[PDB]
Amino acid sequence: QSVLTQPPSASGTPGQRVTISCSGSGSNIGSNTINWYQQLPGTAPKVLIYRNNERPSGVPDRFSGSKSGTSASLTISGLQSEDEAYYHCAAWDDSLNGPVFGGGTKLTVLG
Amino acid sequence: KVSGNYNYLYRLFRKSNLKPFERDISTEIYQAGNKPCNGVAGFNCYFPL
Amino acid sequence: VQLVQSGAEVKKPGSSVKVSCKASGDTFSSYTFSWVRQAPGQGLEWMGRSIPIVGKAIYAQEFQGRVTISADRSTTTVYMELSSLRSDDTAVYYCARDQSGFDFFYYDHWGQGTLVAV
Amino acid sequence: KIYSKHTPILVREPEDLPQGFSALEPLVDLPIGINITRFQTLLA
Ligand SMILES: *[C@@H]1O[C@H](CO)[C@@H](O[C@@H]2O[C@H](CO)[C@@H](O)[C@H](O)[C@H]2NC(C)=O)[C@H](O)[C@H]1NC(C)=O
Repeated sequence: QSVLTQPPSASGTPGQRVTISCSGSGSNIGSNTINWYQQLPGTAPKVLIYRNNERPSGVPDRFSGSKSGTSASLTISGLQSEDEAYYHCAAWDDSLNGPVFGGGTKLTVLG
Repeated sequence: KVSGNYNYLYRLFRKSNLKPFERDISTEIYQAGNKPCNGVAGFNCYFPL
Repeated sequence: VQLVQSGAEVKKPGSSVKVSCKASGDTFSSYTFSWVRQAPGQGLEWMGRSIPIVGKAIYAQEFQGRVTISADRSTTTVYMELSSLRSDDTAVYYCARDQSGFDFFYYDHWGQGTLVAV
Repeated sequence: KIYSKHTPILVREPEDLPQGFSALEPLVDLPIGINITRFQTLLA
């Protein structure tokens, strides 16, 4: 139902790199930066990436974000057991003149 | 800022025109209509700030 | 930012909504708590933002004037009430300090949240 | 702006001020900039 579309659940082996996609139009993705939030199951969401390039110090280097035109990709990388979380892509929207968010992807840690 | 700065404030309602170099800290609601009001903002009195 | 929030509430459809978000360990006059709800499987959903000073607020374009967000500086709380109550409303309501720059802009630290089932 | 002067060993004891003449030198200036219309002294 969200304006920004994300995969429902992406899984990967521990150590592997997992890519989460966020697709939309240039009004909110092209015109405004994409950011990625993560919330662990049962916990309040913590900032992962904001403005696509900087991170809040604690985040390890594996988490990176890229924005190309109307698309965005967050390569989580270095999959660990605690990666399992809901991932949301967020951006300002000029048509709605407010924050809009993605559908959310459930990261899964495989055996 | 990216969100669009909203913190800066300006007063649009005042009981008189201040002389040069005046500052006021109280931001009590300024009454516009004839009926006085007390407490919170409402009819005939809006927030000056 | 301890981030105090009210408990989970299930008053049923056609009833009322109560979401108090208490600031703690910080200055509330410069820190607001904008509201975001999560629809199950639909990710984060924006509902509105508040300004503790003056009293200005902004609501979601999808949402009508029925949503009511206010702030109390003396008790350092953010009060959110939604008049509408339908099956789609069922969500967890999270309020976050809005980053920095006098803290009205973009979400950083969400609180525990309030699961409302309708 | 505060100007001050002090006359010592005044021998006008009973009630009244002397029939003298002196000026008050400038002492202090500060930008307080607030509405003042009333004042009171302070005892100790
Ligand atoms: C500074 O304070 C004084 C005292 O409160 C104000 O004097 C008032 O002046 C108005 C004239 O418009 C009178 O109607 C009021 O009766 C006065 N007050 C009192 C208590 O008698 C003065 O206006 C204040 N300065 C400013 C710029 O507002």
